Amino acid sequence: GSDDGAFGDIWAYMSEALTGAPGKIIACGMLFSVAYFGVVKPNLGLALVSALMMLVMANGEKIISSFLA
Amino acid sequence: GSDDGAFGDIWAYMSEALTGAPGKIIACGMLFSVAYFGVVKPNLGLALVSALMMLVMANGEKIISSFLA
Amino acid sequence: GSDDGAFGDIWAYMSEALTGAPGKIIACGMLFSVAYFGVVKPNLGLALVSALMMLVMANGEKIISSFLA
Amino acid sequence: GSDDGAFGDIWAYMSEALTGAPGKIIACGMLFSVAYFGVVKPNLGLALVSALMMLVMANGEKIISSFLA
Amino acid sequence: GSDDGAFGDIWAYMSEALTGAPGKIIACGMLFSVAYFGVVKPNLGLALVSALMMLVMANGEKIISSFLA
Amino acid sequence: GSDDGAFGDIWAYMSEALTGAPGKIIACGMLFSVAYFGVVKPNLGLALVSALMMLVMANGEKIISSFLA
Amino acid sequence: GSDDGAFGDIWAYMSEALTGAPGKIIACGMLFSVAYFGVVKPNLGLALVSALMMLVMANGEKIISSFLA
Amino acid sequence: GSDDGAFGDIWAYMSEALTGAPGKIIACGMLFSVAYFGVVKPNLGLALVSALMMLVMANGEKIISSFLA
Amino acid sequence: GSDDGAFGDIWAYMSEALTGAPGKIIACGMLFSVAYFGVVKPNLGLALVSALMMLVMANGEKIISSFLA
Amino acid sequence: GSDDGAFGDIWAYMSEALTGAPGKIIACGMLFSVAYFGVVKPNLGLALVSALMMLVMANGEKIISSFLA
Amino acid sequence: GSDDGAFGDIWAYMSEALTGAPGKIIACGMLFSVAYFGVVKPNLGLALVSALMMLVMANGEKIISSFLA
Amino acid sequence: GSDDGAFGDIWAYMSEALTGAPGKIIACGMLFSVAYFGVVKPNLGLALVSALMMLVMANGEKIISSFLA
Amino acid sequence: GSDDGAFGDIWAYMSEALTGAPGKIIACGMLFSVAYFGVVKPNLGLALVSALMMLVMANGEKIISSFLA
Amino acid sequence: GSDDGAFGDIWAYMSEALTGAPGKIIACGMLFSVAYFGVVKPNLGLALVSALMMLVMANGEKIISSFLA
Amino acid sequence: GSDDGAFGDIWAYMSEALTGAPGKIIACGMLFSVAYFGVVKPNLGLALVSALMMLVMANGEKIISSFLA
Amino acid sequence: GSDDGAFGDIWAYMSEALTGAPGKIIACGMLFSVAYFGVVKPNLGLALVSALMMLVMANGEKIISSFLA
Amino acid sequence: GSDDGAFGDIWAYMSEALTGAPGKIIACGMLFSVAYFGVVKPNLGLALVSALMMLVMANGEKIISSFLA
Amino acid sequence: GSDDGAFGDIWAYMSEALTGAPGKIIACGMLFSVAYFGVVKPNLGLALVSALMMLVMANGEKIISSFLA
Amino acid sequence: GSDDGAFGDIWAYMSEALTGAPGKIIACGMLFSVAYFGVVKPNLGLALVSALMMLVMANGEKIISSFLA
Amino acid sequence: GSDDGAFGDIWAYMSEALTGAPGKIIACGMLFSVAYFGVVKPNLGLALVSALMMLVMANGEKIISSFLA
Ligand SMILES: CCCCCCCCCCCCCCCC(=O)OC[C@H](COP(=O)(O)OC[C@@H](O)CO)OC(=O)CCCCCCCCCCCCCCC
Ligand SMILES: CCCCCCCCCCCCCCCC(=O)OC[C@H](COP(=O)(O)OC[C@@H](O)CO)OC(=O)CCCCCCCCCCCCCCC
Ligand SMILES: CCCCCCCCCCCCCCCC(=O)OC[C@H](COP(=O)(O)OC[C@@H](O)CO)OC(=O)CCCCCCCCCCCCCCC
Ligand SMILES: CCCCCCCCCCCCCCCC(=O)OC[C@H](COP(=O)(O)OC[C@@H](O)CO)OC(=O)CCCCCCCCCCCCCCC
Ligand SMILES: CCCCCCCCCCCCCCCC(=O)OC[C@H](COP(=O)(O)OC[C@@H](O)CO)OC(=O)CCCCCCCCCCCCCCC
Ligand SMILES: CCCCCCCCCCCCCCCC(=O)OC[C@H](COP(=O)(O)OC[C@@H](O)CO)OC(=O)CCCCCCCCCCCCCCC
Ligand SMILES: CCCCCCCCCCCCCCCC(=O)OC[C@H](COP(=O)(O)OC[C@@H](O)CO)OC(=O)CCCCCCCCCCCCCCC
Ligand SMILES: CCCCCCCCCCCCCCCC(=O)OC[C@H](COP(=O)(O)OC[C@@H](O)CO)OC(=O)CCCCCCCCCCCCCCC
Ligand SMILES: CCCCCCCCCCCCCCCC(=O)OC[C@H](COP(=O)(O)OC[C@@H](O)CO)OC(=O)CCCCCCCCCCCCCCC
Ligand SMILES: CCCCCCCCCCCCCCCC(=O)OC[C@H](COP(=O)(O)OC[C@@H](O)CO)OC(=O)CCCCCCCCCCCCCCC
Ligand SMILES: CCCCCCCCCCCCCCCC(=O)OC[C@H](COP(=O)(O)OC[C@@H](O)CO)OC(=O)CCCCCCCCCCCCCCC
Ligand SMILES: CCCCCCCCCCCCCCCC(=O)OC[C@H](COP(=O)(O)OC[C@@H](O)CO)OC(=O)CCCCCCCCCCCCCCC
Ligand SMILES: CCCCCCCCCCCCCCCC(=O)OC[C@H](COP(=O)(O)OC[C@@H](O)CO)OC(=O)CCCCCCCCCCCCCCC
Repeated sequence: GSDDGAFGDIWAYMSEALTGAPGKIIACGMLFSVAYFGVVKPNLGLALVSALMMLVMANGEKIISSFLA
Repeated sequence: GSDDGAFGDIWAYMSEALTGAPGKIIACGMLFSVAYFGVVKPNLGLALVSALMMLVMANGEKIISSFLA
Repeated sequence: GSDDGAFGDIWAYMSEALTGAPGKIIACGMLFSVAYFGVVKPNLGLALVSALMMLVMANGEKIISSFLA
Repeated sequence: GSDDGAFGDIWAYMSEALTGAPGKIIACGMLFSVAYFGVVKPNLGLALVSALMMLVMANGEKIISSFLA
Repeated sequence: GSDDGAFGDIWAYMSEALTGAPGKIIACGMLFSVAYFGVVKPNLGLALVSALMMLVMANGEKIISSFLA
Repeated sequence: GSDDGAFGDIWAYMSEALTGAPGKIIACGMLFSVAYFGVVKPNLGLALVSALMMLVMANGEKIISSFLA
Repeated sequence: GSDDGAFGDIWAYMSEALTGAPGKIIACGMLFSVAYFGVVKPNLGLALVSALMMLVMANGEKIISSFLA
Repeated sequence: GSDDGAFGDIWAYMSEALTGAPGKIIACGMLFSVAYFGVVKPNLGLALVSALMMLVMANGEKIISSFLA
Repeated sequence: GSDDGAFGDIWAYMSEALTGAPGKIIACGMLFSVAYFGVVKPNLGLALVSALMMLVMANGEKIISSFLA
Repeated sequence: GSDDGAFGDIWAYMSEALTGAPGKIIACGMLFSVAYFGVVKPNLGLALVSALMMLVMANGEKIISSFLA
Repeated sequence: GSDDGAFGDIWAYMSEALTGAPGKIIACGMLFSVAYFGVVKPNLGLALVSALMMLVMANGEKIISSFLA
Repeated sequence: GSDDGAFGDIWAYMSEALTGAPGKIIACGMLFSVAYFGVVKPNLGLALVSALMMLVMANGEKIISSFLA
Repeated sequence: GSDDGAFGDIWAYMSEALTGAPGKIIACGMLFSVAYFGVVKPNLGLALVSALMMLVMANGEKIISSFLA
Repeated sequence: GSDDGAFGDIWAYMSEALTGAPGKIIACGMLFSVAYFGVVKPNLGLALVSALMMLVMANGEKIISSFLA
Repeated sequence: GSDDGAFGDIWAYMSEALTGAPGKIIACGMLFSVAYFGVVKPNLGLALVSALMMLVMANGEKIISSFLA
Repeated sequence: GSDDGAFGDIWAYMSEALTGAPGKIIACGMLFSVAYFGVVKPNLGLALVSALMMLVMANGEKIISSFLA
Repeated sequence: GSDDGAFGDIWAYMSEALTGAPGKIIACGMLFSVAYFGVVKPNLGLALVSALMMLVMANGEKIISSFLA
Repeated sequence: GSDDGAFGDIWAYMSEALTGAPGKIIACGMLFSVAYFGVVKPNLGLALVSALMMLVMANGEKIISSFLA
Repeated sequence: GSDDGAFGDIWAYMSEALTGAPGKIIACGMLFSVAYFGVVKPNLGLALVSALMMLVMANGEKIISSFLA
Repeated sequence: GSDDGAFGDIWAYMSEALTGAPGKIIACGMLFSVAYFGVVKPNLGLALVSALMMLVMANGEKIISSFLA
């Protein structure tokens, strides 16, 4: 596909925000949820799953660009 | 079918935008939704389904052209 | 029925446009809707239903000609 | 009733046009409407109802002739 | 009443035309309207009502003769 | 009530058509709807309700004659 | 009130037709509507309401005579 | 009831299409839905219910003919 | 039933696609789901159920043809 | 069945991804889960079951192709 | 209240039909629903509730007469 | 207020009919609706609400007379 | 304002009829409507609103006299 | 109550069908469900409950007749 | 009860399929489940319970016929 | 509060029916539910809770009168 | 409380049925459940609890009458 | 605010009826609902919530007067 | 703005009635609605929202005067 | 209690089946379980407990009749 056009700026902002401030805010919310739900039932596997989801988010732009040429 | 005509330009723009900037914006929205809904209930299967839907989108033009000759 | 007459050209244009540029535009809109509504609730069954509807559209001329002789 | 008279030609043209070019144009419009309204809410039952209405149209001449002798 | 007189021929022509060519033309117009209005909102009940009205038309002469002796 | 009169033929045709060709067409439409809506949500209770409604239709003439003497 | 007079015959015909051929035709139309609208949404309560309305029609003459002495 | 009349052809086409091409298309859609919904939650009971509904469809003509004489 | 008609091509495409590319895609999705849900709770019985459902899909055309003659 | 068609590319990508990068990611997640759940309750049988599931995944394409011709 | 009047016959028919043929039909429908919904989830408590509702129906006339003098 | 006047007879008839034949007919319709809607979803609370509404109807004359002196 | 004059008698009759026979007839109609609409959807809140409206009607003369001196 | 009337035939058919072909079909569906749900979790108590429900169905006519005189 | 009627063929097919191919498929699924769940926890009592359930299935037709005359 | 007024009779009937026939019917339904749900899972604590709820019902009038003066 | 009224017959039937045929049926179901669940895990304490629950049922009328005066 | 005026009587009646006969009727309905919904699922917490709501109702006049001076 | 003028008296009356008798009547209606809708679904949050709305009403004059100088 | 009524036949069948064929089947299942569980851990006390439970079953009718008069 083409990264430019009328919607090039919107796509660019979304791609940078995936690993930018909004993505970091979502990751921090994930860490907060993992810590909070571990008060009654301590489960560190959710931390591993959250780290995997951050890894997926960091590669979201590459995945989208590879699927949508 | 015929790709040209009075509506040839509209169809061409839609076909390029399917894998272009609007399609990439929709894919980024999918990734954002997957990350956000994983804050409380981490589910990486939704990431696989989203990747499958991006794969479907990348082949949307071929599917439409094959069905509608 | 008879394919010719005073309205033969209008019917011919409609039949070609069913699988032509307007039909392809409608199919692309279907794919866009499937991708967009899958952002919050990923549902790939709607993709199958859309493909079935494109298959119905590709056979619309034959169906109309068979019903209306 | 009698198929001939001063209005025999008008009735003949209407009867042939029911399954002719105008009837086929209306059927194609039905298919276009079914495809278009299925973009947001895919509903293939409307396709079945449209096919039933084409079947009714194909038998319109027989029905009218049977009711009006 | 009496079927003959100065207006016997006019009444005779009207009675035959009720189920004749003009009545059949009106019935065909009813079928065309049912098909056309079903493009956007498919409603096969209007077909049943139209068939009932053709049935009423086929019995119009008997009804008029029974009411007006 | 009286089954004859100016409207005796219309009532007779309606009574025979209740269990005749139009009634059978409506019953077949009921079966088609039951089969179609069972694609996504299989529900065989609707088949029982449809059979009950066909049973009601088969007794419609008797019910109308008993209520309207 | 008085059942006779200049309009005695019209009132008599209306009273007999309430439970006669026209009333039976209206009841058959009610049954047809109940069957038809039950194709997509099977609802047998409408059958009960229709039977109640036929019961009201069968007692229409008595009600009118009691209210209008 | 009577299988013939003005609507004899429509009823005949509906009866053959119940077990014909449209009925087979609906059955194939049922199988596709059963396979698709079994991706996340494998449930082979829905296959049995679908087979029962195909069995009901195969006997739809007999049921309608028995109920509506 | 009859495999041909106005909807013969749609039924043919559906029957081939049941064991064709779309059916294989659904089967691959089943395998992916079995593998993914086995990360936390390894259950190889779901693999057996998925294989049984693929076996059912491979025989879907025969089942539909036997039920709907 | 046929490996080609409008959905040939999607099926091809799914088949390669079953033993490709996504399949390897799922297998690595299986190994991570086996290691993590063995911290408190060391169970090496889950490792054997995970290896069996990887063996099933490696043969998923052959199984799907054999079941769906 | 008074059981007679212009609406005495309608009320009488309704009161007898509460425990008559229509009431028995509704009770049989209740039993059919209890049996059908017990295929997947056998629940005999619904049978007890249905029997209680039949008991309420059998006393409906007395309740209505006591409340409405 | 005053119970007499030009509209004294109409008000008297309405007051007696509230607990008379029309009120009893409405109560019987309430019982029929409660029984019918309990076929699929047995709910005896609606019976209690209906009994409360009959109790309200039995006291309607007193309430109206107290509010409107 | 002044209660007397050329229109003093009309205003007096209207004021007495607000809580007199016509007002009571309207209140009875309100109760009948509440009972009737509660057959299918039992809603006793409408009874409370109707009682409030009767309370408003009982104070209509005082309100009108206070606003219009 | 009375077994005859306008709805006598419908009630008769329902009563015979309770223990007739439809009742036997529902019982066979119960047995099929008991066998199917016993594949993973063998529970023969559901067979006893199903037999009890068939016993209830066999006595449904007597129960309805006793409750509704 | 009566084995014939409009639903005689459906009941006949269900009765033969109880001990026919679908019943044998369910029994084979039972044996597969018994073998599979015995990999980790060998329990041959489940085999006895499965054999008892096959014995119940073989007598399902007799039980249903005895309960529902 | 005041026990009298336009709604004094309705409140009186409700207060007596709380410990009267309807309250006793609800208590008997509670006992029936306790007995029925104890067939599979015998739990006599529900009997104690039901007795406590009957005790609450017996004191409902006093509680309502104390709260609402 | 009062044992009579509009709901006196319903309460009477419920009270007799508590220790009558339905109560005995529930007790027999309790004994059947005790015997069945004792096949794998023989527990005669459940028999004692069931006997206690039958004793509670036999005194249900007295308990309800004492609590609800 | 001011308690008097054109609407002083309506407000006075509403304030007394909040803790008067209508308020007591609503409280009795609350108790009836608590008792009825406790037949299947005994929950005495709803009784506490209902008592709290009666306490709120008893203080409704004071709350309204304090908020609206 | 200016509080005086031709419409000064109307505005003054509206401002006093906001917290006067009509405002108190509306607040009492709010409390009645909260109590009534809590019969089936007890929800004390609606009481808090109603109290907040009374607080808003008490400050309506100040808000309007501040916005409209 | 009373052994007769609407549920007299169901209770009679249950009472005879307690010591009839179903009771004997349950007893045989008890003996089979005792024999099977004695393969690894021979325990003849379970045989004594099973015999005691058969003795309880043989007296179930007398116990139920004595408790429920
Ligand atoms: C150029 C490409 C080929 C055409 C593709 C599209 C064809 C249009 C059908 C899809 C639109 C569906 C959604 C519409 C959205 C919509 O709301 O439409 C509104 C518009 C008005 O229809 P009705 O009068 O049914 O509507 C009443 C209200 O709904 C008004 O909104 O519908 C139509 O005009 C479409 C039906 C025309 C179909 C009949 C055409 C054949 C008749 C003429 C034959 C020639 C006469 C020659 C005389 C010389
Ligand atoms: C030929 C086969 C036998 C007829 C089968 C079908 C009968 C039609 C009933 C089913 C249609 C239901 C769904 C309709 C769908 C629908 O929307 O219909 C619309 C149409 C208009 O009805 P309304 O005026 O109630 O509608 C107002 C709006 O709803 C307009 O849409 O309804 C009718 O005409 C049906 C009622 C006729 C029933 C009364 C017939 C008896 C009166 C005439 C007696 C003879 C007079 C003789 C004078 C000489
Ligand atoms: C191209 C490949 C071959 C097609 C493969 C897939 C076929 C689709 C079935 C699987 C989808 C299941 C999951 C869907 C997910 C889903 O939620 O679907 C929603 C959509 C709407 O169905 P309903 O109206 O039952 O849904 C009501 C609500 O559930 C809306 O969500 O379902 C369908 O359209 C599928 C049924 C079509 C099956 C009937 C088709 C035959 C009728 C047309 C025959 C031709 C008419 C010709 C007229 C000219
Ligand atoms: C790019 C890498 C290759 C893809 C790898 C992953 C494939 C996805 C399967 C694993 C996900 C399993 C766990 C999901 C977690 C999950 O909860 O999923 C939820 C989502 C919704 O499924 P249902 O509608 O069954 O769910 C209803 C509720 O459960 C909603 O949560 O499931 C799917 O969409 C997966 C099934 C798609 C499988 C069918 C795909 C083939 C149909 C489309 C064929 C093409 C149509 C073309 C039209 C033009
Ligand atoms: C950053 C370090 C490298 C990652 C290390 C850890 C990887 C995580 C595995 C260990 C966690 C095990 C204990 C978890 C504790 C736990 O309870 O987890 C719960 C969570 C939800 O899983 P299920 O849906 O099976 O759970 C249903 C219920 O159990 C919910 O609790 O499990 C997972 O998400 C782990 C499986 C992901 C494994 C599949 C990953 C590959 C799919 C995505 C591939 C990319 C898609 C790209 C799309 C663009
Ligand atoms: C032919 C064989 C004998 C019939 C056997 C089956 C009878 C049907 C009962 C079992 C279905 C249960 C599962 C349904 C599945 C289901 O969801 O049904 C939906 C359908 C609609 O019912 P509701 O309006 O309660 O439903 C509202 C929503 O739930 C819509 O889904 O239910 C009924 O129609 C069944 C109740 C009819 C029972 C009353 C019949 C007596 C009234 C008519 C008497 C004659 C009137 C004559 C007028 C002239
Ligand atoms: C004979 C038995 C005793 C009567 C029992 C029933 C009374 C009717 C109330 C229940 C019907 C409710 C459901 C209706 C269904 C319905 O849709 O009705 C429609 C009809 C029209 O009312 P609206 O003009 O409010 O309706 C506008 C649109 O909704 C049209 O549909 O409503 C009325 O006429 C009922 C109100 C009359 C109530 C006022 C009567 C007192 C005024 C006359 C006093 C005497 C004047 C004497 C002048 C000389
Ligand atoms: C072709 C082979 C012979 C059929 C074998 C299998 C029969 C099916 C029973 C086993 C499935 C059990 C596991 C299902 C898994 C499951 O979840 O099913 C879901 C589906 C929906 O049932 P419900 O409405 O009880 O479900 C509500 C929710 O649970 C939805 O999931 O259940 C049925 O349809 C089965 C009951 C049909 C049994 C009644 C059939 C007789 C009624 C029709 C008689 C003819 C009417 C003719 C009208 C013209
Ligand atoms: C290809 C090789 C041959 C197949 C070998 C394996 C067969 C599967 C049995 C072993 C799995 C046992 C462990 C499963 C692990 C497991 O948890 O399974 C879960 C899955 C769902 O079963 P239920 O609905 O009982 O489960 C409810 C919950 O337990 C969900 O987990 O069980 C089945 O689907 C197996 C039963 C199918 C057996 C009936 C098959 C016959 C019905 C279809 C006949 C054809 C219909 C045709 C319609 C056109
Ligand atoms: C004929 C023999 C004597 C009756 C014996 C059995 C009585 C029924 C109680 C046992 C069933 C328990 C297991 C049910 C299984 C079950 O799930 O039931 C479901 C059904 C619905 O109750 P809910 O609305 O609490 O349920 C909401 C959801 O749980 C729906 O499932 O429960 C009832 O109807 C039983 C409560 C009625 C008890 C109150 C009756 C008194 C009110 C009527 C008084 C007369 C009003 C007259 C108006 C004119
Ligand atoms: C005759 C025996 C004494 C009555 C005993 C039973 C009383 C009813 C309470 C128990 C039913 C609970 C389960 C219901 C099951 C149920 O779903 O009910 C549905 C029905 C509708 O209530 P809602 O509007 O809250 O429901 C909205 C949706 O839930 C609709 O389903 O609820 C009521 O009508 C009960 C509340 C009435 C309580 C307020 C009565 C006082 C207001 C009237 C005062 C007199 C006005 C006089 C004006 C002139
Ligand atoms: C008549 C003899 C004197 C009563 C003796 C027995 C008292 C009951 C306590 C023992 C039962 C324990 C085993 C139960 C077995 C059991 O499973 O119970 C289930 C039932 C439901 O409780 P939960 O909501 O905690 O249960 C949630 C799930 O566990 C449902 O099973 O528990 C209760 O209702 C008992 C608690 C009531 C205790 C609070 C009562 C005081 C509140 C009401 C005060 C009056 C309000 C008046 C409003 C107007
Ligand atoms: C009269 C004796 C003193 C009261 C004692 C009991 C107080 C109630 C608390 C215990 C019940 C706990 C178990 C309940 C069982 C239960 O399931 O309750 C259900 C009910 C609904 O609560 P939710 O909306 O959280 O529930 C949503 C779903 O769970 C519905 O079931 O809970 C409440 O209403 C209790 C919370 C009220 C607590 C807040 C009260 C303060 C707000 C009002 C302040 C005044 C407003 C004035 C406006 C003018």
